[PDB]
Formats: sequence, C-alpha cells, structure tokens
Amino acid sequence: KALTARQQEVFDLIRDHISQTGMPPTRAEIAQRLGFRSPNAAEEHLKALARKGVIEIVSGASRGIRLLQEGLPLVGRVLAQQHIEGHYQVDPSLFKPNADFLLRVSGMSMKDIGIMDGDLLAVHKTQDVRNGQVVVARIDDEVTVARLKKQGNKVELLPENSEFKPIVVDLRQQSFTIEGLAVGVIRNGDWL
Amino acid sequence: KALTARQQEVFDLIRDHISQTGMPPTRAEIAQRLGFRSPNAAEEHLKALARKGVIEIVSGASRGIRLLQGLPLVGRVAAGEPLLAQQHIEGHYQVDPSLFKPNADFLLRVSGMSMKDIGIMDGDLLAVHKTQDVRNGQVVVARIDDEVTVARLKKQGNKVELLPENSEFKPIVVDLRQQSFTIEGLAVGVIRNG
DNA sequence: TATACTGTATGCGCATACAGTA
DNA sequence: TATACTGTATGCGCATACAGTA
Repeated sequence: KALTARQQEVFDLIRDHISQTGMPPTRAEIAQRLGFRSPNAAEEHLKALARKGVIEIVSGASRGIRLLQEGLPLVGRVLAQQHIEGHYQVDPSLFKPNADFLLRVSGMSMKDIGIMDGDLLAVHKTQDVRNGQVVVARIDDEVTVARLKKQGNKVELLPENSEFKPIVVDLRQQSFTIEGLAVGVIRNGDWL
Repeated sequence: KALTARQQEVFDLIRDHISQTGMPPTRAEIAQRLGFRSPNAAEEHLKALARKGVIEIVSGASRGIRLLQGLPLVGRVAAGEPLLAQQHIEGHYQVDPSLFKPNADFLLRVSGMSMKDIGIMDGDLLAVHKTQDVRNGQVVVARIDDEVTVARLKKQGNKVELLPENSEFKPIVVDLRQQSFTIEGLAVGVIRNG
C-alpha cells in the first residue's frame, strides 16, 4: 500500500489546492496542473489512491475528493515509538531549528537550565550534533537527555545540576544512537 | 456592512458543510439544507455575502465559495500603556490554546532569574490566562505601578507579598494603600525557544 | 432598487466508463 | 491484472440568468 512517484505528486497536489483555494480539485484541474492531456490520467491516479486508502472518492459530487490519512506529537516513555502518545498542534517553526517531536523529560538532571521533571522537550531529529550542545541520546535502548561532549570513543554526557555526575560512555562496549537535538522546552503543569 | 438574520444562517451553513464534508456546498445543497425550493435563493443570498465581502464566489467553479475570515507575545512595556498596551506585543505565535489549563490567552516574555528554581528562566515565553481571580500560592502576572512583575502570590487583604522561586531574591512587598496593583492574569505554563 | 424568495432554463463543468498504447 | 498514460463520449451536477411574487 505504498505510494508511487507520480501518485505522491497527485496527493501532494490535492493537499495544496484544498489548502490554497479552500476546495478539492477537479480531474481536469489535476491534469491541467500536472501536464496530462487527458482527465482520465487524473481519474486513475485518483482511483488508485482510493484503493491504497489515502483518499475517499464521493460518487457524483464534483470535487468529491476527501483526504483521509491526515501538529507535533509527543512520544511519552520508551526515540520514536509507533505510534504513541499524544498529538498537539504547536508551531514547529517557533524553535531554531524546527522541532520534529516532543519528549517528556524525566528527572532533575537538567534542572539548572530550566529543564524540570515533567517538561515537554522540543527536539530536532538529526544525528549531526557538536560538542557542548544539548542532546537526546539512547544508551542501550535507554533514552537520555544531557549535554554532549565526545572525544573519539569516549563520549561524556554532562548534567546541568550539581547533585548529578557525568554519564560517561564508551561505544566499544555500549550501543549509542543520537535521537536528536534539544531546541526548546514546553511546560504545561496545571499547578496551584 | 453587517449581515441580515437569514444571511447569517447561510454563512453558518457553509462554515459547517466545509467543516463536515471537507468541501463547500452547491446552490442546490444550500437550498436543500435550509428549506428553499429554489437554488436561486441560495445564489442571491450568496451574491449578497459576496457584496458584504465575507465570501468570494469563483465564476464557473462548482462549489466555488471561498471564505474570507493564535497567541501573542507581549512587549516589555512602557508605562501608561495597558495589558496589552498595543504594538508592544511584538508578534503572534500560532500555538495550541487548549494545550494549557486553563486556556492560555497570551505570552509574556519573562525577564530575570527570580523564578529560576521552578524552571522559569530569563527569556522564556510565559503562557498566561488573563483573569483576576488568582488564589494564594499560585503564580501570577501582577503589575506594581505599571511595572509587570511575575511571582508567587501571597495576598493578605491590604498587604500583598510577591514571592520568588530563587534563594538570592527577596519577597517583593506591596501595600495597596500606597501602590497600584493589577492582577493581569494566571501563569499556566512556560515555553522556551531561545 | 433592496431583501427573500418560487420556478424554469440554458449550458459549461465534471465525474467516469469504454478505448487504445506503452 | 497493475502502472502510466493520450483520446473520445455520455450525461448528470452546478452555476446563473431571466422572470415572478411577497
């Protein structure tokens, strides 16, 4: 049930038209737009999308294309797990650089820089991170958030708190994946 | 140019159909849903809305009815301009209001390490729910002599204390009998992005 | 002429089936 | 049979104009 190259276009094209002109496109509009000389090319490109279950075609209704598949989500506890947990319509282009997901922080390791137990962490899904940055790493399937400081094979993860000590790692006898870069924080306690 | 009652209905019907079926309605659909026996009634009620500039009609395009309809960041504020003194705000970040509890109304750019020990850092965008009913113990955005302050509230009638979550700061004491004091709103959460 | 419509009427607008050709 | 199409037809689905009646 995977989308082809040209089928991805059509579906991306519908999303645009609905988002741009507030209404779904006609077959002839899809053809026109993409370059087909036959509206039937759109028809079958649509019929397929309906079978691969990404759209719903309404019989008779002009512009009767309803999208189906359809804001940054939080993972909760474990860096991405299919397909938990929450769904929150936040601005991704609010952080620098753009956030991809949220992680529910756990513990007071990064206290001294305003990262508290229970915060929602804004993270960028990348692997190129540099020294001194704040990062989400996964030491043996165990997701952790700290300040990075690598030296070849010796990777040091520092906490922002004086009661916590550096977590030293050696990739030669431990698995270690960078989940992403910490770009911002969102707190939503309803505390009294 | 305000809308007539029957025209307010028609506009609400479209608003719904779009939100219920993913696409604008036809003339016949409007006539059907509202009880007209003639789609021309839908046509004119639409043409009227087009004049009143609330919708746009696309010629020839079936269902060619286009409608013509987030949180803000308060600027550090010069004295004598209110909440919300205007143009102070500095921009709008289109977040989720129903994310926080109670629903957040605006963001204030925090200033200082007074609320450090609870994760409120100099330069965080604080989310705020505008209200004047804030209980003691809660965190509030108050205004001592047009001077927006953020702290933990402890009000004892006429003597009002503003408590900071930091050990190097002292509690700010206010006496309403000789200083103005506005509860601007309730601190419902924090947002950091720089 | 301006709202609020019922009724009738054209006719492009559009969805959609039945052919090809790669 | 499944993509990707070009081409042709068949008709309703639709916007809209032209009267009427309150």
